[PDB]
Amino acid sequence: AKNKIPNSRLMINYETNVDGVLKKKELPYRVLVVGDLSKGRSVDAKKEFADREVRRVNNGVDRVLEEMNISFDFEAPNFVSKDPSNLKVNYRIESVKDFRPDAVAKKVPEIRALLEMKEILASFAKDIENNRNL
Amino acid sequence: EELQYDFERNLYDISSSDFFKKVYVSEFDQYGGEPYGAILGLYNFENTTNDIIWLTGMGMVAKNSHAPFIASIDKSFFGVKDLSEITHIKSFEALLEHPRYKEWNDFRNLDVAAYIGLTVGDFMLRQPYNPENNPVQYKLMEGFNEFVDYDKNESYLWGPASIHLVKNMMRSYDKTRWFQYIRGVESGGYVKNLVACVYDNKGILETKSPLNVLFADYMELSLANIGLIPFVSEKGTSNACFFSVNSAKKVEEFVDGFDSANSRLIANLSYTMCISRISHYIKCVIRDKIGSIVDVESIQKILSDWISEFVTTVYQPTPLEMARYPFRNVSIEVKTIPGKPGWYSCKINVIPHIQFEGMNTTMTIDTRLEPELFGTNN
Amino acid sequence: QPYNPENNPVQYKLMEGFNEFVDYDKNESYLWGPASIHLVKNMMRSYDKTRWFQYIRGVESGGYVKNLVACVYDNKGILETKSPLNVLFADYMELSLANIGLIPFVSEKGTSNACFFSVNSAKKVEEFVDGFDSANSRLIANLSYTMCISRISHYIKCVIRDKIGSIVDVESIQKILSDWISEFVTTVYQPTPLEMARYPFRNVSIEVKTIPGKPGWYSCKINVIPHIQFEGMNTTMTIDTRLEPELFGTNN
Amino acid sequence: QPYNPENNPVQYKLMEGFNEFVDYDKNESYLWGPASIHLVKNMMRSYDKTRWFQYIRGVESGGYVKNLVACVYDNKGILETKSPLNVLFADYMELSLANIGLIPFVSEKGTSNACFFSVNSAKKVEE
Repeated sequence: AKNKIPNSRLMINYETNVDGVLKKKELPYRVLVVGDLSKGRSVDAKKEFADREVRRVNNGVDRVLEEMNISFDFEAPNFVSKDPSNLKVNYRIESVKDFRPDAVAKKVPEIRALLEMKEILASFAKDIENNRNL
Repeated sequence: EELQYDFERNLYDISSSDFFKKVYVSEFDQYGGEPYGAILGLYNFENTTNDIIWLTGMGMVAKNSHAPFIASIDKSFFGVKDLSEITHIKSFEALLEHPRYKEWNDFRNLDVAAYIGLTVGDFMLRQPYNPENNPVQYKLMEGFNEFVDYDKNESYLWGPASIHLVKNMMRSYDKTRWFQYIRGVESGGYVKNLVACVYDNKGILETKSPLNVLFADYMELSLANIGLIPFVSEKGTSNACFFSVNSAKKVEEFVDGFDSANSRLIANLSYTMCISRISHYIKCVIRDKIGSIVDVESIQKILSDWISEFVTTVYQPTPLEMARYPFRNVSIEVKTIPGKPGWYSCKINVIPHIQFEGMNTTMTIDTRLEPELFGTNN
Repeated sequence: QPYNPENNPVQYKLMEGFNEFVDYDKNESYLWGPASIHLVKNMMRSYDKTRWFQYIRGVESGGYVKNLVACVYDNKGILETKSPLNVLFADYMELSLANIGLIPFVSEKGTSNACFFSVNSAKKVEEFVDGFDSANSRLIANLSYTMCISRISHYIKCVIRDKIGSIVDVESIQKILSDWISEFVTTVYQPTPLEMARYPFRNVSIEVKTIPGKPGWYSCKINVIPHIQFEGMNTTMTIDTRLEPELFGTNN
Repeated sequence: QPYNPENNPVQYKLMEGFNEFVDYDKNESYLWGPASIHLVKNMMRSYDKTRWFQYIRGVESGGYVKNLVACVYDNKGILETKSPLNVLFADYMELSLANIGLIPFVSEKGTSNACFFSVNSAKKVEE
């Protein structure tokens, strides 16, 4: 209250106010990198250069990537499935291990058809049945 | 291209450059903004008269934003279609005298070029896929590890040395604090454990050096004069090291010894990285006391009391324990100007700890050192 | 801050469920207020703490304005914060406004705070050839001083009114008026800004003198030089290699 | 410099192969420009650095003109260089022109550079 309490004969108050200049936390040595990553295929890449929010990679290159919608619909020679039409690789990059010749066969729908058989066909127990023993 | 068009359109008006407005006036200039440090160009720059502007512009930014722009140069620079065939050139010093590099020699004279740092050589960043070597990690049932690729001579993915260069500047910051720790073997650039390659054509797994090109000794030097950063490899060791870390700035020569030494330190990138870190101190920290009443004798206090903990003459054991101290000695003569009462004008000058760079040596059998054995009197 | 349930919920009643209550806004149109408030609300602060108006500029010294009413919203991402200030002035904006005679209320990006770097009046700054004249116009345009010089007028036409009939002289008025202001003039600098902003002025002259005709009338003429604030500076770094010739000189 | 593939290659496009592209010249007829340019382009230099125009004469002082567009060509030998300047003035040419009221743009043989020794007007010198 600004009105202020009436002063007694022995007014004790206890000062709790402290002045001083606030501190400043250190600056992380930032490193900017500039290169054609998306080739023109990302949320921040498809936008005009006047407004491209720079990333940070707080987490890692695995998640800062997935943050960008990096997909691609490029054609490729077909050697799987029936009917015409060249194989159309179409899936968005999540991690950096996506270019691994393995995560590809898991992503591309057509190739996965052959990998699906290798789970069932190759798992034929011609060792449990052949091993009859009376 | 989106930057080619940018600088080439705003070369004579950089302050309006879109990129410049996303590094200088955006994070470095603004209050609460966090400034950048050492940009990394993932591109490869040729001797073209277009890509020359690209550097002229990016350097125009770096120069002001105080952020050494590191990049790489294509094999098309030396006018050769295979970078490995650069070893055949005797001295690049005599090369640049060729009138094909006229445009380039002009750029090396610009002030902005003292922030560009171009690297030569490209490290192998992925080993091609073999079953016995670097097998694709298949799934828990889908047999895939038996899977080959198709390559032979030299065409299976590369990456510019500039990465490891910057990736050492980072290292030379978490460990030390400044950028002395990015040169030489014992000191900075060592780059341990690179992705080599091995292959069985007919012999018995003939290894393939991780680096694009196997620079010799005088190559390490004969490049430093051109204003390039060679990423030289140790044969077989599957490692590297940066001996030279020079900017594209011309080294000159001069008659007066002092002047000659000036140009030798300015061309040196590692210092302009450090001197830059002082700019990130001034335009960053002194902003706090922008309204406080201060004097010529007070600003010389705040600015000096800081840098004082980073200047020595004595040498500490080991390189790391000494690279804590980049500078040797510093002067800071600020002084008020007439007219503007609250304004000042500083002028610092730093002498960094000069690095080793080489030496000649003449051995000889004197037989005059100990005359007691060869003298007449006996 | 506009009304969301998860952000700034309306304090409902002890039974009437109301906290679940939204508002309707998006881009930039949900209540504003002029920076002038915090400006004055710092002059008040620069009076209860100190006593004069040096403490209204810069970060470390005056205008800091801690804890502002920011805003957050979940459109599709994850609560993308909204800076408390209307406009995110850059560095050269802080200055390029001070010359126009404006007071920019610049923000620290993300910090949810502000600060007044410039506190200039709308008075033209001029330039002039003579250095002194050029400096005059630089201090007069500065608002923070005219706030202080004004506080002397509130001393004269306020206190000396008491001795309006008392017998006094040219040498007596120069006493009363000086003996006061003397406690607010120094040259030495105190540690910290606050402990020094107690002293606004640097030095003062007070040459009063009686006029002919009117016997009981006088005519004063004071002149105050306030502690000139920091305002900026250029700096040229360079590798001299001439400072220590013992390492680069010929003689070795 | 005229256009050769091995020397001064035309900067082709990112797919349109063009760098393999020659021109047609031999003796002395492939674009020139008057020395007056470098002369004035030194007066400019002798103003940003200094402030007056003493710095436009001699080697050590003014006119040096570093790094000129020379030319090289492989007729039958091994890239026989071509001096950047039209004419290779000797020493007494530098002087015997200054008296006529001319400004010779003399070259240093091989160095691919120049310098203005004389900077005289066309005014008669008398005696």
